[PDB]
Amino acid sequence: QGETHEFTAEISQLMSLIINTVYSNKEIFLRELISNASDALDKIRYQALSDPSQLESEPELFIRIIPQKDQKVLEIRDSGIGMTKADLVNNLGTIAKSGTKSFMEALSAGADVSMIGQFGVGFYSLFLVADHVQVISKHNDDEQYVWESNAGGKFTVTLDETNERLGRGTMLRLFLKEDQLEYLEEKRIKEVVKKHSEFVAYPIQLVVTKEVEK
Ligand SMILES: Nc1ncnc2c1ncn2[C@@H]1O[C@H](COP(=O)(O)OP(=O)(O)O)[C@@H](O)[C@H]1O
Ligand SMILES: [Mg+2]
Ligand SMILES: [Mg+2]
Repeated sequence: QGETHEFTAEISQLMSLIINTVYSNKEIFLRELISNASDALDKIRYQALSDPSQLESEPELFIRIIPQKDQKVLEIRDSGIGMTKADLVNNLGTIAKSGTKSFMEALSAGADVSMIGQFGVGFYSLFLVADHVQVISKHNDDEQYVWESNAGGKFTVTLDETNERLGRGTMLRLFLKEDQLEYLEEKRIKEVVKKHSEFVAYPIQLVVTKEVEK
């Protein structure tokens, strides 16, 4: 119900750095988000090894990429463990993350932005290509929620009464920058996935919309 939270100073600082950088290899955002999806799938698989009923909320383990061309949105969905409301608030903005200042110091020293994941803040690489993001998430322990950020110093968390039910897992909705619309294209997405996400334990599904003609 429109709960507003403030990003910690260090994350606000990181977001500003990333959204404005002219780094040349922006495509690594997709590697980082697929890695987060894979990690979340690892966690529900771990739980399911001891308690198989944890999968009943969504029996299939998958990563799914859904371009929304008309909206200029790229969706990245997983059926991983998901995040409760408290997880969203805690894990995506309010708690000091170990590595945030270290990564910013590495950047000042010449580090390549692709190293962002090694510092535990790979999620924020999405701001290389998007200026607005929604994170829709459903954990077995909670209702479905939407976390939302406009790249500023605040984010919101709201009970989800407007998006498709996930069953279980997380969907990132990336509102792409106007010069980054190549990541809506089937050919481009395939290229980036095959280059940077060759070794993933779960199927990576690409949803493509084609007209029926002739
Ligand atoms: N798809 C997802 N499903 C579940 N949790 C996620 C997802 N993406 C991000 N998270 C949460 O956000 C945190 C921050 O992610 P990130 O900045 O990439 O750092 P790291 O992956 O190194 O923890 C993760 O540790 C996790 O708790
Ligand atoms: Mg990560
Ligand atoms: Mg549970």
